[PDB]
Amino acid sequence: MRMILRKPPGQRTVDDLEIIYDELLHIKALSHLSTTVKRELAGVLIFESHAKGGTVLFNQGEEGTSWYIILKGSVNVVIYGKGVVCTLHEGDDFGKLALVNDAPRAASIVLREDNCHFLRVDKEDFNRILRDVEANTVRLKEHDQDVLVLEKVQKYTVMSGTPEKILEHFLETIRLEPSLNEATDSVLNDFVMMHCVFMPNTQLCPALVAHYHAQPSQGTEQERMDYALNNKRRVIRLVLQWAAMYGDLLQEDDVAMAFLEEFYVSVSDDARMMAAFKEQLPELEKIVRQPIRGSDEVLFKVYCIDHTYTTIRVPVAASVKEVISAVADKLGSGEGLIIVKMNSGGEKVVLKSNDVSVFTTLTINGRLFACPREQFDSLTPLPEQEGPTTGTVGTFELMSSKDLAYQMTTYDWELFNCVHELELIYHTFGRHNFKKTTANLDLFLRRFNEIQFWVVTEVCLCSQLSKRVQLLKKFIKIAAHCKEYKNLNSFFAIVMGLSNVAVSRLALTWEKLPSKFKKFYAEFESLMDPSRNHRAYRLTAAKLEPPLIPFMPLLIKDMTFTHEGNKTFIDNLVNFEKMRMIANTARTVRYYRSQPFNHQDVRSYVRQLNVIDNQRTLSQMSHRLEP
Amino acid sequence: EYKLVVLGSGGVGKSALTVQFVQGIFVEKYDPTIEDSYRKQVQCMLEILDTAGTEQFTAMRDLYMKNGQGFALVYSITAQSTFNDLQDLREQILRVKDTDDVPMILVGNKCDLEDERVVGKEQGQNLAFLESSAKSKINVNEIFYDLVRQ
Ligand SMILES: Nc1ncnc2c1nc(SCc1ccc(F)cc1)n2[C@@H]1O[C@@H]2CO[P@](=O)(S)O[C@H]2[C@H]1O
Ligand SMILES: Nc1ncnc2c1nc(SCc1ccc(F)cc1)n2[C@@H]1O[C@@H]2CO[P@](=O)(S)O[C@H]2[C@H]1O
Repeated sequence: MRMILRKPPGQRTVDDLEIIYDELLHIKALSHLSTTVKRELAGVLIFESHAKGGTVLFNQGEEGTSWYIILKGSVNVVIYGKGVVCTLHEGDDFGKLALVNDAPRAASIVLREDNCHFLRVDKEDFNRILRDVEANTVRLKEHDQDVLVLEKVQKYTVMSGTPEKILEHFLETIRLEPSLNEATDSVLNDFVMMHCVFMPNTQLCPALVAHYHAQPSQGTEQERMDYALNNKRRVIRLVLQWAAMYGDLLQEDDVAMAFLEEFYVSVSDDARMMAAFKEQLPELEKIVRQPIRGSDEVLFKVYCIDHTYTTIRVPVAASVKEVISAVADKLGSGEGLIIVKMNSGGEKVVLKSNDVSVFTTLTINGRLFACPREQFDSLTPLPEQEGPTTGTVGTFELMSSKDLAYQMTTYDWELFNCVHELELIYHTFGRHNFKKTTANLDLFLRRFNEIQFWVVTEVCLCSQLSKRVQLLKKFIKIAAHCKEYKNLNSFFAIVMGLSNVAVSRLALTWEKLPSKFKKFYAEFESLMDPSRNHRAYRLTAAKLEPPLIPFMPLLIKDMTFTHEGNKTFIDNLVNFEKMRMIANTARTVRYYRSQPFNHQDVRSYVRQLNVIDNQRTLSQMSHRLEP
Repeated sequence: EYKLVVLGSGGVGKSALTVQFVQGIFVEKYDPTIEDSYRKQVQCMLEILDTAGTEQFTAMRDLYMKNGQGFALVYSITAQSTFNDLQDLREQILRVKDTDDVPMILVGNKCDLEDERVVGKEQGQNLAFLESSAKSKINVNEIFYDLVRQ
């Protein structure tokens, strides 16, 4: 029987094959496989025996050349810097992952006891017989607990795991070959972007240092020297991807800056001592409207009930508690203050002590108040919040439809490029969990409402019916030019401004508009159809090439539902499937901004819009234009 | 073909109710970027138009109100302010589509937790009333059943 299984595949007789197959039916690791597959395995499966305990089957870092099943005895799963991570017993299988993913061995396999018997299937035989069929979940275990879970979604991709193991996995699988520069960066991108959710810098940076100084516990001098050197090369590569993702946002993180500065010292010292990192060292040397930073300071007015204000000077990323403290300093008080946002319409929201960087989350005409709780209900809006009482048609009517749309898209692109990718992550998962600003995203999202209410404001302040018809015509044209420039955001903003209750009410204005523009607008309204998950918009945006501004409210929706629709943790492990989905949505934004975009008075107007955002006021103005 | 709308303030549970109806949290991953993300056949087809995550953009809820046929005014029974925000949304519906009567249902979400409840059952009854819970799966399907009947 053992002799039969020791014979080379091409030396096995028909009767040998029949006897082997009968034995394969008792092996539980194969029981989920078909008759067809098990007959093919009968002329491929190799019997392997080793007598000594402590005998090495294979080492961490080596090529995955075999898949194993244990017939008798037990083995230790051994990892550098961790020792025996777990033990596999009779009936268990190992070695699939490296084989299928064409990745290095993530662990060493060492015999636990004397006299162990194995069934082996080598690579080319595994790939033609078992690759698609043997689709068991790969579960890597430490301390009798799952630590990494991988599945066929063709390679096994990470579904869940601990932050440490996920990091270990993505480090080890880095391919340093120059022809794979793009492929390596793409694989790393998910972790590099999403780590702030499950493994903040306070944890990651110490883990990176430890990994950089990790030494192998097996092999000849040269073998150990080579592994450690390539390990270092991999860590540097990850650090480079990590530093590139943050860009200028590193300055906001003292821990990350300290890590990088010390990491550069480490790498440069090692480079000159070992004659290595000749390509990577200079790359690392480089790193060691403008975007608003969290550490930037603002002069912000915080209002009292009697409409007097205190001017505070605090960082953009300051918490509400820090704001309360700053207000209390200048007013010389120690009597329970709360911070409340107030709309132009008198709508009030109490801000929680926990909230950070609230200055940019106000509505267009919103203001910040500080008062004892007893005053909350008695607060009333400021005159400055209620918006203009006279239009500006006499200014922008003299301006070209093309010129206005172009200056809007230019300004919109400056605001859109000010938004860092990580702000989308911070906004979705909650700013307080990161203590980071989303000021650039906040101001860009507010821009959509600014444009919308600009349309409604000018229409509602236009007393003369004839000129009001000229306004509807002009806004429709500005929208058309915006759509041509691929600024879909400002396009939908104008269209929705025309759709506003106060504007759609004006039958006498719409009626007198030429049917050419009636049909143009009706076509724009159909692009807004929420039917089949906004299919009309989604197809429109999909057809377009890179330099484009997407419909931002729908992007915020996608992100919201990705976060709420999916658990961050599954069985106390990071749900990396969720992490990928969020990252994909953020990469969609990156794709939109992958290509650049190709009259001072028009510029000045577009960038200094004064707007009414009080809907009651706008409806009242509408009702007296056309009763 | 039917179109139902979920309305309310943030942190109420609008999105949690939407996902839990169309597919369910945890049992399957939720992809909100595909065609059938908010569509569920129950016999008739229902598209849920949810304002969750877009409350800051009033144009989004208006567009949804325009295309809407059934409406769910949801509040948290652990939040005093959220119950008070429902009056305005009710009025806004009878303005965008310009109608007299509209099929709608009031919903009191998060009914599972009682040691944090600050809003009683009584208040919502005076103004269809349901005390549902998205996470505890209580009355999740029932909310969207009433709207098709109306
Ligand atoms: N294939 C392997 N991969 C990694 N580590 C191995 C491996 N094999 C061993 S046992 C070495 C040994 C075998 C027989 C003997 F008589 C004396 C020593 N080890 C040892 O087991 C230790 C487990 O804890 P570490 O701090 S990772 O260091 C490991 C090594 O010293
Ligand atoms: N934490 C780990 N890190 C790395 N490797 C682990 C790890 N855990 C394992 S075996 C887990 C297991 C334990 C008991 C059991 F019944 C079923 C599975 N392994 C096995 O050791 C092999 C080392 O080479 P690979 O081709 S990466 O496949 C790995 C797995 O089959």
